[PDB]
Amino acid sequence: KFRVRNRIKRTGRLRLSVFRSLKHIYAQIIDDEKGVTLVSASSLALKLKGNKTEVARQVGRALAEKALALGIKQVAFDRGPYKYHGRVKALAEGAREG
Amino acid sequence: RMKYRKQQRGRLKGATKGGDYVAFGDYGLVALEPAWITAQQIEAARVAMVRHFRRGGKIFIRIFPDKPYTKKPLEVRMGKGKGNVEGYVAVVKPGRVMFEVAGVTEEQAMEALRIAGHKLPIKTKIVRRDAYDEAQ
Amino acid sequence: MKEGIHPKLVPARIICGCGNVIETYSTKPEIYVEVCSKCHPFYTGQQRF
Amino acid sequence: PLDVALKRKYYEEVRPELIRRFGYQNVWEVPRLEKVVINQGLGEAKEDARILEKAAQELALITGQKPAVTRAKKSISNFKLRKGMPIGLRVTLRRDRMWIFLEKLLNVALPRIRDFRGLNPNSFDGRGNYNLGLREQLIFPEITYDMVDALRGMDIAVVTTAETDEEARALLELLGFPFRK
Amino acid sequence: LLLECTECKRRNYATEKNKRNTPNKLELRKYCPWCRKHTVHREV
RNA sequence: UCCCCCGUGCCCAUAGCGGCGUGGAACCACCCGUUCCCAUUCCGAACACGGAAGUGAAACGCGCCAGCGCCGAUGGUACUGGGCGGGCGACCGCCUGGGAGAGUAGGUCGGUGCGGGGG
RNA sequence: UUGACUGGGGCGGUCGCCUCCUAAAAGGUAACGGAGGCGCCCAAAGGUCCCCUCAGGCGGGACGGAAAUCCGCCGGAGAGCGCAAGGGUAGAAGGGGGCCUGACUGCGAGGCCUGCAAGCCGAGCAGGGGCGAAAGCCGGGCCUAGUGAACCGGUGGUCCCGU
RNA sequence: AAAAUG
RNA sequence: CGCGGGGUGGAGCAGCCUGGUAGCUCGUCGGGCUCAUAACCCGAAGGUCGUCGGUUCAAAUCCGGCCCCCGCAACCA
Repeated sequence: KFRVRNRIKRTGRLRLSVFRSLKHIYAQIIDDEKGVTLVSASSLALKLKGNKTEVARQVGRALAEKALALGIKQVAFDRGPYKYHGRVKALAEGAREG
Repeated sequence: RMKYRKQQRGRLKGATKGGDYVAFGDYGLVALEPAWITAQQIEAARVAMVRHFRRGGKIFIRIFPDKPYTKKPLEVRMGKGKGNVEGYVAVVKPGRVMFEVAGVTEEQAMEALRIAGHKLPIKTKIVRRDAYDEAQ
Repeated sequence: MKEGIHPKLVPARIICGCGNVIETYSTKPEIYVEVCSKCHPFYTGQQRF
Repeated sequence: PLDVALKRKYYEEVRPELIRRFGYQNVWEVPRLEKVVINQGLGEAKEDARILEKAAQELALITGQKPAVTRAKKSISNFKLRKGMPIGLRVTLRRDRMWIFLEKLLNVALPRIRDFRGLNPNSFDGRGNYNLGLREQLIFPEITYDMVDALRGMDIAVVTTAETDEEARALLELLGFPFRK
Repeated sequence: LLLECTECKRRNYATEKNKRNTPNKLELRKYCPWCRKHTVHREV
């Protein structure tokens, strides 16, 4: 089993919980200490193309505008099994860096 | 016959554990006063027990020494006693059932235990059964 | 499946009849019968009759 | 060198007889096959400049991958070598590389094994999957006699996606696994 | 061993502590000097 | 509104183990491949990328079961702030407030916010 | 000049520090009361990023004990955590790998403990760095023992003094 | 100028 | 009661604080010399290292528990 929880090591509020399926990637901005979610940007549960990586971006841009819209910026990335690689949000806007 | 030992005297308060119930056997020997019973005593009783009815039934000794009884050599003061020397003992709080017999007549059984009591440094009482259990 | 670690392939695979003369494929000792059989005591008395 | 009979046959020949023989429903509820682990123990890495990364690759040839030098988990004064380092070579053939090796095994090695009568049908004994150990290292088509500088066989394990040794036993009796009933 | 690190071509000390026989000798490593910022600091 | 499912948090075993049928349209997974990214002390097993033919067998989801596990009263005592008698002593007892632990009856194969995709 | 403690003194034992217990559920708490350690060690046994998860038990396996190394289930911790014990811990403090050297310099809010003087924790600011995409973490080590005021000198260094 | 007993 | 020395093949002594190699003399055993015995000569064997366990990869060896063996003290009233 993977006890990953690479997260849990999230203390500076605002979590960009991702989630790669086997076709669609979902990202989600969440507030801890007070369990609730705000910004969201799925893969095909949205629409756009059929190419993972390619999509993985236009799917992140999504969070950008969407988020910035309601006054969001500085945050920390996320997703544990994640393995910072292919899946990506390498995009402007959010000051989550990376 | 084990563990790290030469322990603290400690004391015997109320006999909140002085009062079980015949577990096996048929008749029994329950204690009335609290005390430390030297193994020397147990045997000295048990023996006379069996010995009272040569080639008889079964004897059950629920009490069991494990507490080390220390003692000084006949001098003054300087660290705990040589300890043990004489040996170990078991702690009996008024009510505990020490010995219990079975497989024999009450005339034989009852009279058997009576003797034991003389060996023990306490005051005893003899019991039958039919009492406690967990049935319905 | 990585760097100068592995070794090769080519035909060291489905090269079926790769000269069974190497020693023996599913040739002999098919796990059946070979030389003679048993000796048999008594059941074999050629002394007389 | 991509697809081999054994593999082939397994599909267009074994599956059926099995689907029937036993009687399944979902091709996955079937008796798949997926892992072979030829492992050695050797004996040591003790004195006299004992490199023994020789039979290391000797093993590679007989297979395809490079084995993993195994190390001590404990330390035993009884018979030398303790604490770490030492040796206990191992390798894991999966898919392709696996099929072939077996096919090469079940048609040249075992044959020829010293004498040979079959295999032990008790080695599974029930618990899904098999096992067996070969004494000689030169009982392989790739390796030679003027090559091996010292005997030292080993043991190989094999894994079934099936449970009951019954199944497992059938799957191999079909794949050509001989059996000293 | 009571060691200290002498920034090559100057002063300063770090006051470390090696283990000699236990693989040592030639101790030196990027430390921060007081005379401007870093150098490496040797042994001695 | 009420269903189904993919992410997530909270309560932190009454959600556990083990059984028993079900779910593939969606989702999810397993699968299809190893050219590229990157991979395993040897293995694309795991990480990873590219694809979607086949499957619900694995795994996960959802239900039912009490055999194991977990929970668990009420009563009643043990012990006990405080106060107080009897006896030479060893010890026994009352008044006034608190009050288990075991064991019994019995309970339980979850509960609950947030955001999503589908009828 | 030839110490003190000490159920008289001598003889014997001891003399500082760590950990359980005694200790009576905050701390603290005696006795020549019960029971064990320390006067070191790591240049990786330290930083950070990324991975992995134990011990056992049960089968199955060439040499092969009753654990050498393999494969398969079961096993939430009984292993591990340099050395005593204890507390803590796998949702890692454990096992492995890549880069590193913060085992930094200037400081230090606010506290713990406390007769004194000592001991302990420490966010944050500055400088100039490490690892990570990043959020971030880094002033030695899972933590508590591994230590000694002053005086007198020794080696260096430097803005100072120098009859 | 020479290495015990039965 | 307390200190401290010591238990190793059959006898008598090493080896132990500096853990992995058990050494010496005597005697036991086999073969020679001699008419024969000694002597002398050549060649072998033989040790759970007192015990019950602890630490270690490994204990004759280091740390505790008794069992016999040996010595030294046990003083003022």
